[PDB]
Amino acid sequence: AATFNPTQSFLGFNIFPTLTALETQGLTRRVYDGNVTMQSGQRSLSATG
Amino acid sequence: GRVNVGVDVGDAGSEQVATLTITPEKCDDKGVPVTFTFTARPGSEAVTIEGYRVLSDRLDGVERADPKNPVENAKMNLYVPSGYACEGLTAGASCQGNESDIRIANGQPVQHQIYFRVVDLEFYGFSANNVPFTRKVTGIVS
Amino acid sequence: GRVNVGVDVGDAGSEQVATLTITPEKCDDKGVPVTFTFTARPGSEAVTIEGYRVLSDRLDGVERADPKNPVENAKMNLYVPSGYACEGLTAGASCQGNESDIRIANGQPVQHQIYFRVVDLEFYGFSANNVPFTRKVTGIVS
Amino acid sequence: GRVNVGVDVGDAGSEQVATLTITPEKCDDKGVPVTFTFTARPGSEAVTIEGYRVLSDRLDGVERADPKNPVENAKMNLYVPSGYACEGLTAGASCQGNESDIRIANGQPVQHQIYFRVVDLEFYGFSANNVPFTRKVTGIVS
Amino acid sequence: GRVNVGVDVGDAGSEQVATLTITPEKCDDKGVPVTFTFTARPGSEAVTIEGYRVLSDRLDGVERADPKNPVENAKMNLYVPSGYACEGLTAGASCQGNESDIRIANGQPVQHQIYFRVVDLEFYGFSANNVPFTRKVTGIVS
Amino acid sequence: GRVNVGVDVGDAGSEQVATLTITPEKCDDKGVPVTFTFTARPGSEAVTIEGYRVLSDRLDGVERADPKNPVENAKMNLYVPSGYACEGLTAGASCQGNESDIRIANGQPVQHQIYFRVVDLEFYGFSANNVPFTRKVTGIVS
Repeated sequence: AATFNPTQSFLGFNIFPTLTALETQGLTRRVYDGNVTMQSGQRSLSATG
Repeated sequence: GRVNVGVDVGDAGSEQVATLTITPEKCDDKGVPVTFTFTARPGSEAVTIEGYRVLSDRLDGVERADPKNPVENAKMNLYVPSGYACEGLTAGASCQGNESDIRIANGQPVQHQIYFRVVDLEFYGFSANNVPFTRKVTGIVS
Repeated sequence: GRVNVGVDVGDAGSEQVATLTITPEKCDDKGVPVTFTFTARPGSEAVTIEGYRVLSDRLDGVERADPKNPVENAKMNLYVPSGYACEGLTAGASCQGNESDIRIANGQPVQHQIYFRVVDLEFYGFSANNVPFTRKVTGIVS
Repeated sequence: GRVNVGVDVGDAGSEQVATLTITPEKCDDKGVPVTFTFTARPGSEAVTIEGYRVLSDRLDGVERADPKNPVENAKMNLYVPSGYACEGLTAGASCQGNESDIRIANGQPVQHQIYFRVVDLEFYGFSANNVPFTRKVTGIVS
Repeated sequence: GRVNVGVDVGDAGSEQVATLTITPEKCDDKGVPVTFTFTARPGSEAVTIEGYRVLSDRLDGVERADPKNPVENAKMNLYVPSGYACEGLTAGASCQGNESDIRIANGQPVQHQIYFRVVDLEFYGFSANNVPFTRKVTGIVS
Repeated sequence: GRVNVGVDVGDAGSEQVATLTITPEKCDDKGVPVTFTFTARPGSEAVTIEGYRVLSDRLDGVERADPKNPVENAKMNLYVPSGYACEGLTAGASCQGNESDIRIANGQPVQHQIYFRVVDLEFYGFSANNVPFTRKVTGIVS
């Protein structure tokens, strides 16, 4: 975005810089180990309240 | 870019009165500055006046000047606003030039005094783009 | 980075009047400072003036100066604002330079007085980036 | 950490006038302090001035000083603010340094008077980190 | 715990003027206190000054003191605030020290007058933890 | 329980001036109290002063006292507040001691005048727990 002004004139050179830098990492683990003991011809249970 | 500034001299009340062989005493027995106004024309840049050079000095008609070596002055920091008009203009400033409201008008008047014979001044300075400027004000009396 | 400051000296009322062989008595029988104004040009840095050196002293035309050893002064702490304009600017401060509103304008005028013959001063100091500065004000009278 | 304080001396009105062989009587027949101003430069620490040492005394040009044993003074408790600017700053205090609004500016001016020949002072003290400080104000007149 | 208090003496207007062989009469024919200011440095405790000892008295240069038996005074109850700053601080009090707002600043100034030759005082007292304190103010004139 | 009260004597303006062999007349021809301030130290109890005993009287250096039988006074009912600070404290009272806001501070100053040579007083009284109290104010002049 450059402009020109024919009515004024700046003194010298100015640069006015600005820097920005960012880095990031993440790591989520979530583990489950479930046992159940059961029988061969096991049926469901109907309680359900 | 153009520079166009005009000046109103107003050289009255500039000579000291002494030709009174009479007196303000009982009965003729016992008791025997110029304001320069600079204004910028419409469409002109801003300019700052730094000094003046006296190119011609004539007391009663004698050129006591030596134009090879004028009498320079460097005692002026006088700002002449641009010669535009807008909304955000302060008292002694100039418009940016891109207000979308800006007109070309006469600049704000700025004054200077030189207490002083007819001399021919020449003010100098630089514009808002830093280029040299000269303005002759020939003819001022006493 | 650039420094650009101008000065309006105004050396009127600087010489003491004594050439009166006449008198303010009955009938000619019995009874036989300069204001420097510094202003920073648009686009300039701020600067602080520390003192001045008299590079040329001439009473009635005699160079009584010895330019090998000028007369230094080191008794000034005078701040000349930057020469910009913004919204948060106080009375005697300078803009930061990143206001997104900032313009280039003439700085606030700051004055100094030296009660004093034509002498050629040279003010010195340092800018806002701490670099040496010199400004010649040659030509001041009495 | 740096200390940078400047002083405006202001030597006028410091010598008593007595060279009047004439008089304020009928007709020449019968009747035969310096304000130091300390201000801290932008980016400087705060400092407290404890006293001064006269390193060179010269009345009409005679070194009546004996620089082996200067004339110490230890009767000053003068605080020079840091030389920053913020929102919560009181009259005679210094910014903490972590305001997220803080700028580098000129500190508040603090004055001292010594009613006094050209002497060469040297103020001393300690900064906000308690380190010794010296500041020469050479050249003061009468 | 540390104690650090500084004093501004200001010993002007302390000697009575009598060396006038002339007079305020027709024509030379017929008619032939110091303010101590104590302030506490940042980070210091509060302290109360109880009195002073004159360790050295010299009128025109003669040690009329007998330092074996100084001249004690025990007629002072002067409180020097801590040297911090907070929100609930009253006029002549000290901060508790745990305000979560507390800074280290210069304490409130408290003054004392001794109408008095160069003497070398030494104030004494106790801090806010009730420990002895001494502060030499050597060099005061007349 | 502890009692700790301090006193500022201020014995200036206490001697009548009569050594004027000269006069306030035409030309040397024809015409040939101390304010005790008691304040309680932080953490102290309240105390009431009942009177004083003059343990040593010395006019120009002669012990005209007879310390076997001092000169007792019993005409004082002077209350010295506790030396704490709270919210409900009135002008001349003491805090209860269980305000949950209470601090240790300097008590309110209470004054007494004895228009009076160097005498050595000793005030006495009882604390808020009704125990005897003594406080020597040795050294007061005229």
